[PDB]
Amino acid sequence: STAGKVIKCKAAVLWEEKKPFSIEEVEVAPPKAHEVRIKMVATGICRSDDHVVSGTLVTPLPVIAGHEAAGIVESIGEGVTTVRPGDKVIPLFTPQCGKCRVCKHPEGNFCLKNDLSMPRGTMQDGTSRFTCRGKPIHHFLGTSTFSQYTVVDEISVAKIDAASPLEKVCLIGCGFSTGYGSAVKVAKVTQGSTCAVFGLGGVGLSVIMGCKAAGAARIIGVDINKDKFAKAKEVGATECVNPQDYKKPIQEVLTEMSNGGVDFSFEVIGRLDTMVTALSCCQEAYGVSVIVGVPPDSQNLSMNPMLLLSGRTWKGAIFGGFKSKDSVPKLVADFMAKKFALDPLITHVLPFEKINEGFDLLRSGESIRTILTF
Amino acid sequence: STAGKVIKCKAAVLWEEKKPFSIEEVEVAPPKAHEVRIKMVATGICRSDDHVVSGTLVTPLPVIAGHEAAGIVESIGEGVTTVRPGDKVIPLFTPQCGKCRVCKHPEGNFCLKNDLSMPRGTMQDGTSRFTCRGKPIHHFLGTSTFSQYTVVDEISVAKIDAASPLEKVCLIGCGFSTGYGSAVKVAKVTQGSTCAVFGLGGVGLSVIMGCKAAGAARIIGVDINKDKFAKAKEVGATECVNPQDYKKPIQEVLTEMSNGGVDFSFEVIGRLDTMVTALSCCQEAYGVSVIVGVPPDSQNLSMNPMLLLSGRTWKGAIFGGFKSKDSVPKLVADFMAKKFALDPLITHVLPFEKINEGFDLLRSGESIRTILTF
Ligand SMILES: NC(=O)c1c[nH+]cc([C@@H]2O[C@H](COP(=O)([O-])OP(=O)(O)OC[C@H]3O[C@@H](n4cnc5c(N)ncnc54)[C@H](O)[C@@H]3O)[C@@H](O)[C@H]2O)c1
Ligand SMILES: NC(=O)c1c[nH+]cc([C@@H]2O[C@H](COP(=O)([O-])OP(=O)(O)OC[C@H]3O[C@@H](n4cnc5c(N)ncnc54)[C@H](O)[C@@H]3O)[C@@H](O)[C@H]2O)c1
Ligand SMILES: [Zn+2]
Ligand SMILES: [Zn+2]
Ligand SMILES: [Zn+2]
Ligand SMILES: [Zn+2]
Repeated sequence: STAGKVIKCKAAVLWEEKKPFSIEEVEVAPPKAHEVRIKMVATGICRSDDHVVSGTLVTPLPVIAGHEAAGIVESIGEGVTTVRPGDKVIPLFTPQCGKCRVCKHPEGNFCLKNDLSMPRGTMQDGTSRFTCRGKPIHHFLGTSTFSQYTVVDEISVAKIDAASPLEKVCLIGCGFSTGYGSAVKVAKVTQGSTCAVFGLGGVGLSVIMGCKAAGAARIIGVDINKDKFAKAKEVGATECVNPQDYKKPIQEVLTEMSNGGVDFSFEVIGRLDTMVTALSCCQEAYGVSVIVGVPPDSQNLSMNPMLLLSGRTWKGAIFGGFKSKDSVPKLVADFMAKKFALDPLITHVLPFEKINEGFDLLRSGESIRTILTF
Repeated sequence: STAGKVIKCKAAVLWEEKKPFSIEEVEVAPPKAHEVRIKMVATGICRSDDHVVSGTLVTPLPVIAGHEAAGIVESIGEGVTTVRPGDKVIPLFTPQCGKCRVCKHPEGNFCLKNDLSMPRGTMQDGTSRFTCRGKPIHHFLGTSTFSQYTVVDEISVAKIDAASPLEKVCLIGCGFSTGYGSAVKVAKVTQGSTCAVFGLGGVGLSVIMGCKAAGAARIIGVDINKDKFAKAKEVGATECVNPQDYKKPIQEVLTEMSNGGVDFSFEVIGRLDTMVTALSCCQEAYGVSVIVGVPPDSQNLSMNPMLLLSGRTWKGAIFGGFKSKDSVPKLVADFMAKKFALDPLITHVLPFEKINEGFDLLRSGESIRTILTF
C-alpha cells in the first residue's frame, strides 16, 4: 500500500528453469526519476511466460515474469508526467519512448527501448528493483506482472479509463492486442477474404476476432486439440480442421479447401514447422503470411526461397503492430463502448497464489486465458 | 520468311547442360488457334537463360531458350484478335490469361497459366512447335526467343508502339520491367528512403533505376565486382560497397552506415546466403526486403525467424509484379516519352550468331546486357 520507501510483498519468483514458481516475499524499491510503482490487480497467463520457464525464451534468472496485466498507480517518480497516483494503468512490454527511429516511423512499433531483442532483465537504469532472500531478482520485459507491486518506466506504462474493469481489460496488455492487431494492423485482412489461423489459444482466438472485424469470408481454425474448436467457432471461425485427422499434409488440405491457397495465414503457436506450413498454405502469388508465435531461442528454420519468388509476403509482428502507449488506451475505450468482447477468452480466474495451477491448466489444454487476481 | 506453313530457319538449341548453344536449323510450325508466329529482331541475354545452361534452373532439354525480346508478327492463328501481322510485339514469359484467380486479382501477376512453377517446355496444348535434326525441341517459358522465328500463345504476347525501337524496347521483355517493377511496384520504395541493392547487373541496375524514380534519398550498391561500380553510380547509386574489402560481415557494415539498417533491400544475384544477408541488413521493425534473384533448383536456405518477429517484411516477385499484357504496352510508351533510359544497360550488341560470345561476356563479368540482333 502507501509509500515513499521499500515495500515488502509477495511475488512469484522463478529461480530455475522447468521449476514451479515460488511465491515469496520481495522488497520492491521506490520509483526513481521517470518510473512508476503499480499495485497489481489482475494478470493473464500467456504462453510467453511459459516459454521463460521451459527455457524456450532465454532471459536472465532469477526473475519475476508476467507481461499481461492491469493495476493501479500507487506512487509516481520524480519527473513522471503521464500518470498520477490512483490512476488505473496497463504495463507495456513493448515500450514507446517517442524519440527513437521506430517510434518516429508511422508504421513501426518495435521501439528501440525494448528489452526483448537482448534481455538484460532490467530497469532502463540497468538496475533491478527487486530483492528476494538478499539476492536481486531480474525484471521481465521491464514489466514483471506476477507481483503485487511492480515498478515500470514511464516509457513503458499507459493510462486507462477509470471505469475499466481491470480484470477484463488486462487482456489488452497482450493476448487480445497482439492477436487482434496481427489481423487488422499487420496483415490488413480484407473483406470477403479467406484466412487460416494456426493455433487456437488466447492469442489465436484474438486473431480470429480480428479477421471477423476485417470482414473475412472464411476463417479456418487449425489445431491438434479438437476441444478448442467450440470457442474458435463461437468467436468467428467458419470451420476448424485437425491436422491429425488427415493422411496428407495440412498445406495440401488447406490449399485444396481454399481452391489454391488462403489469402491470409497466421502462425500463432511458435514452432519452426508450422511457420513454414502456414507460409506454403497461402496463395502463391499474393498471399500474406504473418508469424505471430514465439519460436525457441536459437533455432533456424529451413525453407525454399521459391515460395517467396512467386509473390508471397511473409511478415512477423510484436504486440500486434500497435504503437503501445497510443494504442492501449484507445483499445480500452473501444472495449468500453462494446465493440468487441473479451469474456470468450477467459476460461479461469484464480487467486494469484494458485499461479502454478493456472500454468498447469495452460499446459494441459483445458484453458484459453486464466486470469490471476490479487 | 512469310508463310501459312512450316518455316525452316536458324536457332540456338541447348541439347545438354554445361555446353555451348548449337546454332542450327529448326522447323518452326504454323500457329494453331490463338497462337502467333513472330519474326525476332532483337534479344537480351539475361542471367536466367544462363541458369538454364548451368542446370540451376531446371527445364526440359533440348530447349530453345530466351525470355527478353521484341519482334514483329509474321502470321497469326485462328481466333487471334489482339495482334496482326506487321505489328511490333514483345513475348511475355509471364502470361496474362485474364481469366484465372491471380489475373482477376488486383495485385497478383503470376498467372496460373505460367510454365515456370512446373516447366513442361511446351505450349498451352502440351505440344512443341520446334523440330531440330528430326526430333522435337522444347519451348522455354513459352517464349523461346533465341530463334529467328518462334510461336507464342495469344496470352503471352503484347502489342507495342509501331514506332518503338525494337533493339532497345526488348529490355522491357524482362531486365528493365522486372528490376524497375521490384522497386516501384513490389517493395514500393518511398521518397527519402535508404535502399540497398545486392547485385549490379542489368536487373540490379534497373532496380536502382526504380529506387531513384521512387525518390530514394540513398541507394547503396553491393557487388564483389568492383568494375560494376561506375555504371551503378551512373544510373543512380549513391554509394557502392564491395564486401571483400571489409573484415566484418556485410550486414554489420550495411546496418552501421544506415544507422541501424536500411529501409528496403533487394537481392538481385540469386544466392541463398545473400537473400539472408539482404534480409538482415534492413531495419528490424519496418524494413522490407525483396527477393529478385533466382536460387538453385531445390535448395533450401536456413534462417532465424526472430528476424521476422521483429517487424520485417520479406517478399519475392516475378516480372517486377507487373501484370504482363497491360503493363508492357504502357511501359514502352513511357520509353517513347523519354520517361527512362535503357541505354546505360547496353554494353554490347552482337549478331544473333554470336550468342555464345554474349554468354561468355556475361560470365566473364564485363557486360550488363548484350543485345543479340537478327
Ligand atoms: N508476437 C507477440 O507479441 C507474442 C505475445 N505473446 C505471446 C506470443 C506467442 O504466441 C504463441 C501462442 O500464445 P498463447 O495463445 O498464449 O498460447 P496457447 O499455448 O494457449 O495456444 C497454443 C495453441 O497451439 C496449438 N498447437 C500446438 N502445437 C500445435 C501444432 N503442432 N499444430 C497445430 N496446433 C498446435 C495448441 O493446441 C494450443 O491451442 C506462443 O508462442 C506465445 O509465446 C507472441
Ligand atoms: N525475378 C524475375 O522475374 C527474374 C527474371 N530474370 C532474371 C532474374 C534473376 O535476376 C538475377 C540477376 O540477373 P542479371 O542482372 O541478369 O545477372 P548478372 O550476372 O548480370 O548480375 C549478377 C551480379 O551479381 C554480382 N554478384 C555475384 N556474387 C555476388 C555476391 N556474392 N555478392 C554481391 N554481388 C554479387 C555479380 O558480380 C554480378 O555483378 C539472376 O539471379 C537472374 O536469374 C530474375
Ligand atoms: Zn504474450
Ligand atoms: Zn522508441
Ligand atoms: Zn530475366
Ligand atoms: Zn491468368
